[PDB]
Amino acid sequence: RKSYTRPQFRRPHTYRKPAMAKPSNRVTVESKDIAAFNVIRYPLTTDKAMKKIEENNTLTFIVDSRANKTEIKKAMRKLYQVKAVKVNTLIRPDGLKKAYIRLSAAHDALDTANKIGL
Amino acid sequence: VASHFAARPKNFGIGQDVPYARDLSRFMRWPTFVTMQRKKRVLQRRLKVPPALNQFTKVLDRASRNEALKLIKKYAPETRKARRERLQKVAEEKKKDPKKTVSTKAPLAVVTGLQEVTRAIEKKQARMVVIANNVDPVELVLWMPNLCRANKIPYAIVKDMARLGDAIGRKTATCVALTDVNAEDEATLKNLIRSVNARFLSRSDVIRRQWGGLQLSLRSRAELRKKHARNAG
Amino acid sequence: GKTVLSCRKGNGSVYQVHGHKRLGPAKLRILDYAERHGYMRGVVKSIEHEAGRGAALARVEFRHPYKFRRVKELMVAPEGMFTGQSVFCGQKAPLAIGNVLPLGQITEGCIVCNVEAKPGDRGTLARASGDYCIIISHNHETGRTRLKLPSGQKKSVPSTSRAMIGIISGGGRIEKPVLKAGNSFYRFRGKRNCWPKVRGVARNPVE
RNA sequence: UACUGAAAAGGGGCAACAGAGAACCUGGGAUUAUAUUCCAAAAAGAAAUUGCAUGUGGG
RNA sequence: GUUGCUUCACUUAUCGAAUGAAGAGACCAAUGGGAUUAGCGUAGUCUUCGGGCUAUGCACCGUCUAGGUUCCAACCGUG
RNA sequence: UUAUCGCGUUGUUCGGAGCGGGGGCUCAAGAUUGAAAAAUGCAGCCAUUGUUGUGAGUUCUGCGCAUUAAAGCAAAAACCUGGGGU
Ligand SMILES: [Mg+2]
Ligand SMILES: [Mg+2]
Ligand SMILES: [Mg+2]
Ligand SMILES: [Mg+2]
Ligand SMILES: [Mg+2]
Ligand SMILES: [Mg+2]
Ligand SMILES: [Mg+2]
Ligand SMILES: [Mg+2]
Ligand SMILES: [Mg+2]
Repeated sequence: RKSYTRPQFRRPHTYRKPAMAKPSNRVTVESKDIAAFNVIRYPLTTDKAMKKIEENNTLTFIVDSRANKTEIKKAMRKLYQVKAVKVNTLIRPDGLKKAYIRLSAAHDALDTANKIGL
Repeated sequence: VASHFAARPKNFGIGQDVPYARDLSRFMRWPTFVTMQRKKRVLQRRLKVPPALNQFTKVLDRASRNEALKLIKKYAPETRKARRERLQKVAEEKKKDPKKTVSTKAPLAVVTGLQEVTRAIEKKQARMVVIANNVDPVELVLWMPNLCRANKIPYAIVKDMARLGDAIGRKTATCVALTDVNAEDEATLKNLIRSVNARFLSRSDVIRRQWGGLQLSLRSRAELRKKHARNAG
Repeated sequence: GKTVLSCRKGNGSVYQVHGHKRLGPAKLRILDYAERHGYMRGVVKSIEHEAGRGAALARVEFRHPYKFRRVKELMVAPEGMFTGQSVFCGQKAPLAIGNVLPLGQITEGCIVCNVEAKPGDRGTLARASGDYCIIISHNHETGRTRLKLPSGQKKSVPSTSRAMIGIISGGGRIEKPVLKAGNSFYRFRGKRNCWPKVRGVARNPVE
């Protein structure tokens, strides 16, 4: 405000007060213990799926089509006490998302399938 | 054994060392409102100004200005708290005495506000009137010296509506009128009236005819002087 | 009727300049304090050709007057300019081919190019290849210089206008016959959509 | 410890599945139909590359 | 005393150009300003008696310089 | 230390502004060792086999950046090195 050393005037720097966090506008009760049930829908029992259970230690599921691989892994850990080493996904021509899930060979996919009921 | 401290000056001539950062204020691009508020003053200086508007650039001196502002300050109007306290005391007096007058006149003070000051001038109650010289729009007070001259009321034009507002306790005042003072300030008011009359009322013939403006810039004046000197002979 | 072709060309449309391969506009440097009071020294860095233009262009490097950096200028080169040459621009500059001087310092009878009609417009007259202006006379009472233009007209300009000494390079370009329609095709490919030309009597009354 | 406040002229964005850019290769007895995408600890195997943390040497 | 036409010298409306609005003009002084930078004389003239207006002087705003010459100083010169 | 003279291409050229010879320094493209890798693949049938040379054609690449030309052959992100001071 005394001696300017540029050929054009630019806006001076003033004090800015940060905004406040308002009370939330969404007050619907959402349980945090049921999301895995939305993520993992049900298994598949086709011939290819059956062939993968025994020889590749792999299970096949229909999942929510907006889910990603990391959350599918976490949902597997929550719903069944198993550890997935690999998740592969595809979106079918009828619109549903399918997941091929390989277990860590310290668990038996056949025994997990028996417990699931398929 | 030998200090290695030395002078290592720089050359700032054309085509030499990179210069220090100079001050560019007089040659920079400013904001539009800055540029316009300077050019407005220049244009008001260069044009021919009629007397009715020119009279507002001829103000009262410094000493009389300060004295008059001091008098107005000592006769300033009462504030919100003071009015409330006085009215509450009047109310308790009336409560204890359902009879008897109450005398709710308020202490003597100056008259403030354009409507009330105009009324005091027109009814010839004002002993002296003070007018600010920078009211915008100027038509609000442009006629007041003529009214005061017509009614033979002493008046002055002073430098700031902000200073008048400070004297009376507000942000701004366009004009102020003194109608009466205490017995101790009579001499002050009389001397102030004499000086004010000397400057304004007693020079009405000049004030009504004198024009203003027509002021060249310094660069134009210097050019004219140098040309006159050059063409001598 | 229907719109005539000469009027249609004013809409812009498919008749604008083919500019994608061009370098920038060619100008002298800005008339600043150093040029008004002293002089500046630059170095010629390269000589190049641009599509659509017969004359050669020169990239010239100067030092920035206020900051620590280098400034590159692009000018229309006079005949004889070479890479590595030193160029002087300003009030006190010697009479040599390629230097830039105020018109009031150039002796009568001298040949100039890149002349600005008004001071500080950075060069507008005598720019096409092989062209130049001649300085006729000065007038100190009114500070004005008289020039003979390439067209043969005379013009008076303020004596504070600048000009480069010499002649635009690339002269003699129009003296070689073209001989082929394809050569004209390649010549106008770098300029704009104006060739071939159909005679008006070969058209129909509607247009 | 967030906060706070010196420098840096020329607001924000879109437009190329043939331009620029781009860290992975072969073998398979591995399908009815997909694969440089699948194969399980002898990963049939051999690599390259990004982020963040351990420790070993040096600053 | 007004009005029209018209010459010339000006600059603040307006118009053209340049630039990242990047160094304008003075200080070298008036046919210049001032009571908040009009302070003081001289003559006439006016006054609401407090002081004005006109004319002409004196103050003040008033200042620094590379170089070229002849320790200072001065004359040139003009950033 | 060369000179009318020497060096070189199929080809339109190079040299006291440093030719040629003797010794070196670098860059590009190949080659040759190994590791990977026989544990693989192929073909006859718990065993056998297991390939090395010459022509021709192919645009990667190199011939570094002289095709007509009044035609002279995009840009930026991202990245690399230096000059300065830290
Ligand atoms: Mg996929
Ligand atoms: Mg265009
Ligand atoms: Mg016809
Ligand atoms: Mg017709
Ligand atoms: Mg895009
Ligand atoms: Mg591409
Ligand atoms: Mg990719
Ligand atoms: Mg197929
Ligand atoms: Mg080729």
